[PDB]
Amino acid sequence: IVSVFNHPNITKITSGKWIDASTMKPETAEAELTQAIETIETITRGQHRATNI
Amino acid sequence: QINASYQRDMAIALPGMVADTSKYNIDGACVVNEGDVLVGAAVQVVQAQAVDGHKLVKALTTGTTPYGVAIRSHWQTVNAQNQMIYEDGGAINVMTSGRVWMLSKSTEAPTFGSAVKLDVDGQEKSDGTIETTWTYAGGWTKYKDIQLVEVQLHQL
Amino acid sequence: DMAIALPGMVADTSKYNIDGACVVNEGDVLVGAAVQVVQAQAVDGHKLVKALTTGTTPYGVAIRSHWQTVNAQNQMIYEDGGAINVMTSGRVWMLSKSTEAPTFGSAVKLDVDGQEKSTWTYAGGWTKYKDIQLVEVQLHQL
Amino acid sequence: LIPPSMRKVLAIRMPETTMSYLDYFKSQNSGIEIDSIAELEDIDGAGTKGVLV
Repeated sequence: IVSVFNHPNITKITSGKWIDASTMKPETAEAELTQAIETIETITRGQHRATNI
Repeated sequence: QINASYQRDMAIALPGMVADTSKYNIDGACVVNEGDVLVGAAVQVVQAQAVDGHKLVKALTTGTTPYGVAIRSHWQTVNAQNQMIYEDGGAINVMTSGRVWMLSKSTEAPTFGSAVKLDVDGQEKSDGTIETTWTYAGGWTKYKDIQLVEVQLHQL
Repeated sequence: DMAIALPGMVADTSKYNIDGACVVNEGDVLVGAAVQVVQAQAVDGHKLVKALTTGTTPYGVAIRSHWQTVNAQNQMIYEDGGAINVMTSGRVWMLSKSTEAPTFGSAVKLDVDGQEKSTWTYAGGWTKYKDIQLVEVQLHQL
Repeated sequence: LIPPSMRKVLAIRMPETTMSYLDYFKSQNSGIEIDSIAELEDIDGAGTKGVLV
């Protein structure tokens, strides 16, 4: 039985740590979220739009 | 926010597909013998029955004369190996006159009106050892990692 | 059962062409025999056909018809001075004098009577009916 | 008309303010519409992009 995190045909993005040694980076999170939304919009050619996070 | 619109084009052909509605001829009284036939590849005749009327065909082989090219059909073909094949012991749609899209394994586009050369396995190749009466019709395209060529077949 | 075929009868329903604007110039033509164009009128458009002779190029094969030609014999025949159907492209049964079937795809040769002796090609049909020995021939238009 | 991959450039927030370049451009040019077309992603057939006014 395959979990949602182990599906082999979904988009996966390796991310720089949002919290490294108790230091916060709130701009990296925003950049990555915008990039993920853009990827969802692009690869489906405007057929599906991201709704939940 | 700026609205966006996208665009995408379909492919032109599929292997074994009839090219256009010009004058053609299909020989449906054929039976596959000794093996499987790939759609879009040439076939040979091993025996023509003198009274019954059926013709026995199989895949092309070295030092043999090709007869025609099998075509697509959603009812007479079995889906095996993630594609359409004609299985052994079944009726086959063999075209002997007209324009058809055919499997190829060359690398350069052909010239219009030149003679067609085939490989041992029954696929078009620019330097094949099998001579054919057929000619090139000018179509040359590529499905997903598959090469295709437009060929004009004359009645044997 | 049934008989398999008759002379002069079309074999299949593939691409075929029939010239009905012809007439038998001289003599009689046997159904299922090759014919040649003696004279083609330039303006009138009719072709004068004849039975094949020595050293001539054949044109087509005469076919059967239950209305165009009647005859008191068992076998049909085209009378002199009548309109004739001649098929110039397709598969047709033909009279033959050979006794063994040739190879498929071979180029056939025609006798001096219009028969099949030992360019049109063999199609694969070789049957026997009342000691006639029909042969199936593919005709192209050149 | 602009390529759909250039919408991220015009959404950048201007330095030392809370308004973006697109909003300023629209304020200075009232009555002009901006749309995105995928056909502009490749005009010459070799990857060149283009903008149409």
